[PDB]
Amino acid sequence: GLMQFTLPVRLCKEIELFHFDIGPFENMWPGIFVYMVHRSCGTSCFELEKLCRFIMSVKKNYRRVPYHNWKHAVTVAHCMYAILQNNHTLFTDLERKGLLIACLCHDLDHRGFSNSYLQKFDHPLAALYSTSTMEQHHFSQTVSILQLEGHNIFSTLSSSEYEQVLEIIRKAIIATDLALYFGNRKQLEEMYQTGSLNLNNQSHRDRVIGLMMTACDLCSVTKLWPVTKLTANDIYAEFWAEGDEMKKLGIQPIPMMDRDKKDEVPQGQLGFYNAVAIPCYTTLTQILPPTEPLLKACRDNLSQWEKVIRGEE
Ligand SMILES: CN1Cc2c([nH]c3c(Cl)ccc(O)c23)C1=O
Ligand SMILES: [Mg+2]
Ligand SMILES: [Zn+2]
Repeated sequence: GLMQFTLPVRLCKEIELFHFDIGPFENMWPGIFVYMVHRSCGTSCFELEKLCRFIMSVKKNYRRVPYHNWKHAVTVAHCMYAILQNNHTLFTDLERKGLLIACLCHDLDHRGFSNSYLQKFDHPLAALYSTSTMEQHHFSQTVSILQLEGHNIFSTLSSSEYEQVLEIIRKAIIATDLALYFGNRKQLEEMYQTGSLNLNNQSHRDRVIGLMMTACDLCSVTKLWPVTKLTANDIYAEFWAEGDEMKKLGIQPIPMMDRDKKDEVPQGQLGFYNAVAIPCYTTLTQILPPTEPLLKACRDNLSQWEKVIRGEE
């Protein structure tokens, strides 16, 4: 009960900032997640024995892929932690519990391939889940791990609170399907602008939590330029592997995914910042003003990609 996780001074201070990098020491990442749960939720939210067993089973079920790996899971959970801490009174006890777990689990058992590649391959998962293919798999994997003996971190919730938190986690993980982000944000934009946005309306909260999930999932674009630039290499390593597998199916990949067309990456990054990232953090900043630093950091990185294109780096 009286056992707190503490971090070294530099981490204890920087972990509170949106642009925190969790570092190259993998063995510190579980401790960083428990620290965030304890400050975001309470030291009582989870039995520490069960939480530690849950974390380590989640870690084991992430693969050794360049980007969609255990470091991504903890990075996305940290961004959610920073949003929740800067918006203290907007979220319920159940939501703070559910969303940190949702972020840690959101890419469980990812193979480094898009929903599109699974469908063109004719992967069994594409027959089981016709849309949000990987995301329905990630939620399925989450439920499987929660049902391992000694892994049910929610066991002390009432029956209805248990059902509520599993439903928060399901919607949160489905929302990480970028195909669903475009319509979700358009609707949030209209609701904000016509002044109909109402956070006591459950359908409205769902939408806002979905946008938070997109914002945390993309948070690699909100780091200091050296982190953003080095993470983009990991992202493109999966894209080019997927491109290679498209060529093996006799399909020319989009140029972004073709490792023979690396010169076109910086222009591809600009489209992504302008079509996805900037609009995502703009709507997020409008709805939750204290998340402005994510939008500012994203604009700074857009400007760094413009310099890469102009040949200034
Ligand atoms: C963090 N992110 C994810 C992502 C980046 N760039 C992308 C492009 Cl060009 C197309 C489709 C994507 O899902 C992405 C990136 O840096
Ligand atoms: Mg995903
Ligand atoms: Zn992700």
